[PDB]
Amino acid sequence: LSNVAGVFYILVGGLGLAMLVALIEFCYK
Amino acid sequence: YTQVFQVTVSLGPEDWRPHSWDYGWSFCLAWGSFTCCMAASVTTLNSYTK
Repeated sequence: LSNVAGVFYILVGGLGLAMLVALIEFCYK
Repeated sequence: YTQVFQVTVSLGPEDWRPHSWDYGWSFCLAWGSFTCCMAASVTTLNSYTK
């Protein structure tokens, strides 16, 4: 499993990017 | 922590290396807490659409 679980960090890094882009859309709201 | 428990059993821990590695039992139930977060989330954004 160890070779895969390192890719979770950029996977959750997209999930933080999912939040970071969505919050500034409220500034465009 | 599964990355922990994989690597620590890969050491064969200091004097306790099991022929188990039967995970949980609450960790399979802690998995069920995740989908119970997800089923709670889809219905309250469904109230957001109305």
